[PDB]
Amino acid sequence: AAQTNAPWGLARISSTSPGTSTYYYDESAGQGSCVYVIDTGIEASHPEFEGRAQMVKTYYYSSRDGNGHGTHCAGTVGSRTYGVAKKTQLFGVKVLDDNGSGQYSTIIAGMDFVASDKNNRNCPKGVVASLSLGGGYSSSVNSAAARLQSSGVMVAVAAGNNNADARNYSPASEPSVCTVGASDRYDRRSSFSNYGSVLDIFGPGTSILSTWIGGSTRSISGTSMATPHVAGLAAYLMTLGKTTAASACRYIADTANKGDLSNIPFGTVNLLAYNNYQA
Ligand SMILES: [Ca+2]
Repeated sequence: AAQTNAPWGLARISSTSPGTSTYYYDESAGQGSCVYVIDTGIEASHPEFEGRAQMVKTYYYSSRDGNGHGTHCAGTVGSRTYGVAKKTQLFGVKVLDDNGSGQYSTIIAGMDFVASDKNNRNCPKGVVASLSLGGGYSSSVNSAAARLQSSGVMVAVAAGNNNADARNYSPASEPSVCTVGASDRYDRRSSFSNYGSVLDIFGPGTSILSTWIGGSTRSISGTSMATPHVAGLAAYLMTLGKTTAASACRYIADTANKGDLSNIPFGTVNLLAYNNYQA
């Protein structure tokens, strides 16, 4: 399949080189997989999700997204226009309030919820979670991310936007989940992106157009935008039978565009997520 005039990030993820604007992907499109977005929730009624999004959990007075952030991420994973996996099922877990904040304890409870809740969902092709959130190092938070992963969910988490070493951040510093840095459309590291030996991969994170609340769209930036590219790419590859939750991050790093990014600090990976689709 070919989506012309795609958002740049989508075109990039299916290209060996920057500067193109068509997104190419197998038409299976992540059908039969599931992605959890653990964030400020999802405006499920957005036309762009076409019935494939649902809220399954909130820790606050409402499950609606009063912020927009989680809706944006969700649209990058799986909306028809702005998403990588255009046919995946989307599950929203609201651990952050409408100011985009959440206590560590709620975030942890949210991760354990998904690790049980995937047993209540239909996802023959596999299960992914996109965690675009971040805070100072906590072994409790890391540990929660490690359980989510070990239960059989491909876990992808934002490196963080501090332009610093991600070792000091959770769940970014957890070794067993996929930590995701942000790149821009000229193949440079995003200026806010964290870096470090703990990163596994880079996705598109600067000027990323996707869904927003009130049924609209906007462009915004962050490792939180890059993360759903990788989360959607895993779901897509899993429905293709190419990989599993347990080895997805590894597979994505093996098949990445290598050595193509600029401003990558010595000792951080120079890997850019890539779907290897032969159209
Ligand atoms: Ca990691």
